[PDB]
Amino acid sequence: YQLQPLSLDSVPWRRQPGQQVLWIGCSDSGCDELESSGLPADEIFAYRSLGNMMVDDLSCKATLGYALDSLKIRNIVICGHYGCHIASGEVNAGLQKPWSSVLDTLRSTHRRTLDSLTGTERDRALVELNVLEQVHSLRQSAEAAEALQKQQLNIWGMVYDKATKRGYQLIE
Amino acid sequence: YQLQPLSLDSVPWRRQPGQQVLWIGCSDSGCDELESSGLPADEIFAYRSLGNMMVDDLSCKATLGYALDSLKIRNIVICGHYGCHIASGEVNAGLQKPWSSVLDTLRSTHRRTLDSLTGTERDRALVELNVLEQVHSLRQSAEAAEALQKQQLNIWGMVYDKATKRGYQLIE
Ligand SMILES: [Zn+2]
Ligand SMILES: [Zn+2]
Repeated sequence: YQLQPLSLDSVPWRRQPGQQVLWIGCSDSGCDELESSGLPADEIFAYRSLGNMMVDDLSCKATLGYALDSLKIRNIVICGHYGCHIASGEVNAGLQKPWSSVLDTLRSTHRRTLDSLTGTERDRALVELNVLEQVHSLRQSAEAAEALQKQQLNIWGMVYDKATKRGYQLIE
Repeated sequence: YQLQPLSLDSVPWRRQPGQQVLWIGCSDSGCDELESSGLPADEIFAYRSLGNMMVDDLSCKATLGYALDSLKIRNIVICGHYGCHIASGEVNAGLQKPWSSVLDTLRSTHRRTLDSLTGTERDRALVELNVLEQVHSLRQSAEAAEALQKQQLNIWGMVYDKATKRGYQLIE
């Protein structure tokens, strides 16, 4: 995959004004990330969760369903953020399954990549890898797969950098 | 309950700086509400969900658990917002259980209060009643109940008014 800086006036999830976007962000990020969204507040329907993840739970299924069925949303953005405390390091005792399982799988699946980086760069790669895995897994849901096959849904990944105050799209 | 305007310089969930607060807000609200929180961004750990509800699922349990166990959070705020589409009299077909069941139960449990009220007033009451019920329910979570018994947790309710850019605490 590659990282492309967003231009706020041409974002892939706002090819036209006045539509709502489901924005999946992290609980230890904050409102600064939406300043990099290219979206006005009235176009943001935000689900803010542990590690900007969607897992196999009632909350994630009902939120996606409301967005697709009630709001007729055609764009989802999964926004990770550098410096995340959840998508970081090797372990966190207070983080339950399946959130902890998803991170453990990224750490094992990408052990070669992660081992070639040190500390801070390693956490940054985990944030990017989590965004890519969340986007891929959300496309593989029965409800998203049907919508994608009709060309009525796009799912996008980006990472917000609080140091540059910029978002970066994951192209891959 | 009664409604009390917030004083930004003396909020119940910030009797001291530099602690994190778990902020439970609604997906169809937005970042404007945190301008009325009395909290700087660095002190906000935000779960943003359908109807600012916590339902009995893995996401509620894990989010609360992480906040109590990993972040050692001593304050929770449930923030409703006037104009909410979810906590309203409009019953949308695409809202799943148990969110739809919580609202059904509010409408029946508070039928006396609600039945004397026209649309706009009824919807503002339903926003306030949802916040109160969410605060009451969350104190009966086993993890919250243990912390309250040690005087190591407070759960607070408020409602944000986008029109006036003001918050109101629910005083029980
Ligand atoms: Zn995070
Ligand atoms: Zn709402």
